[PDB]
Amino acid sequence: GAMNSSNYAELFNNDIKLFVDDTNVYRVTVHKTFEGNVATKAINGCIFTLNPKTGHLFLKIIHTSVWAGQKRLSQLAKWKTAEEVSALVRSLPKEEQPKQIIVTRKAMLDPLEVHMLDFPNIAIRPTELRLPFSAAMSIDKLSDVVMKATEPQMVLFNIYDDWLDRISSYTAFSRLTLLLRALKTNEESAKMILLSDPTITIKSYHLWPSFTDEQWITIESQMRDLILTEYGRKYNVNISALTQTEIKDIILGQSKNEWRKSAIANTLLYLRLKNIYVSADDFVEEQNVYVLPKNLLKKFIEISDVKIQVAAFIYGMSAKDHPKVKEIKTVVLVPQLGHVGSVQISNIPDIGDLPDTEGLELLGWIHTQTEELKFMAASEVATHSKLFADKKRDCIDISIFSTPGSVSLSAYNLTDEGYQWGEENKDIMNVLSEGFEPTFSTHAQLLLSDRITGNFIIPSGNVWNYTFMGTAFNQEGDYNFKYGIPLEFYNEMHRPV
Repeated sequence: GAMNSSNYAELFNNDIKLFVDDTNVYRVTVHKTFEGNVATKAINGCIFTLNPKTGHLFLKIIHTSVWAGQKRLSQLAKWKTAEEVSALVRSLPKEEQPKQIIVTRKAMLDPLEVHMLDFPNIAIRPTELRLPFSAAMSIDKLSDVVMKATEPQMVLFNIYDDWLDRISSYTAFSRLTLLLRALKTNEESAKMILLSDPTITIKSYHLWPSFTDEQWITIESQMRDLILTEYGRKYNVNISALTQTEIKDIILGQSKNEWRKSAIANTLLYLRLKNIYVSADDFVEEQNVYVLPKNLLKKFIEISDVKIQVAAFIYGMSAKDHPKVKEIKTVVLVPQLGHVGSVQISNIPDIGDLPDTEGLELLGWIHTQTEELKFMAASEVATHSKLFADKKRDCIDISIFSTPGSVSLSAYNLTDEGYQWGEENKDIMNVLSEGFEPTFSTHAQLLLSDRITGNFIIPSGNVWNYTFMGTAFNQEGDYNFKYGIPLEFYNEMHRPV
């Protein structure tokens, strides 16, 4: 079973996998020796070994000393790669050793297999993707250490920089392959994109410029721009006639202790409440005004996670002479399978059987996130459309962004463009947002208030976080509910036995 954009999803599950690229192993330069005579001398190379989940790059620098008088070097390069890749795997603890080792080029299959025979439960996979890992030398920081290299040496790198603090692995790898593919297409223009307004620089310990979550999107857009542009020259067919999958395919080449650590991290989320910022755009008196109880914010934060998104539904009502003042009365925590940058949410809850629900109107949904945007993220838009396209479109999106020291609330409505675009993308996941617009959503007037106080509705089963219980999570489920205090993200009732 080869790998293509079909099983592209599996790359990021909890099974260690390594990519191997050997395009950059055997390299030479047309260099003039003393006399002035021209001839190709061999220069340092490297093995592009990449764990796509954690972003760990095991770049093995291949010094030119190894090509010492060897015959037929290009043939040997494939066996010296297999040798070193094998050597690597064997040095990792049995827990860190991968399930699959995906090679970028067919010619690298056999050599690796031969050296990995005593490792049968470690598969050696080919790829029907012609990934842009060949352009790993574009990265000056890498290209440098390889040339700088004076002797054979194993150099470690993180290729996602610090992205994984904000976005998922899935989305991280996307951004990566997009960058590398751009460089592979037109290196100068690709770099020009990354290296304009020098106000945004690249840190020492980083390979990439320090863009904001908002800046990153424009960058990626400019990358797709640059890539599709020059695919509409090699085949010069009209680019604006591609279906999403085609665009996606063009870019690809078609410890119980770890648990208790992030749990502790969440016990500190409540501290971020001592500095609260509420997104204030310009508002018209024709707009509704949503007042959010501060206790409902305080608690929602406390039960949320530092990375993984936590979402819930919001209910409320109005008062005499002003239906435009929407009071949030209840937050409904529902069975959900959260991720990083997205959240799988179950259907709108059946709270009719509960008391005091009489008269409550569904205001929309509230959720947390790791990114920092002035607009609904592609994921949000997608989730919002699946939720309220048919039901109730005047629903709002209360987006909570949290970071050490402060929280940041924002309310959004979704234009008919957004709802419509959210349908034709039931589930896309990021860095391929061809059709996405920041103006898909507009600001909704939100106010926090310790002048009113709301309550919670929880699943009658008490559990709501199925992130670690994915198998026992029915999204179409017909769940029953009840009032009660919601539990923490890493509550011992949320962990797999």
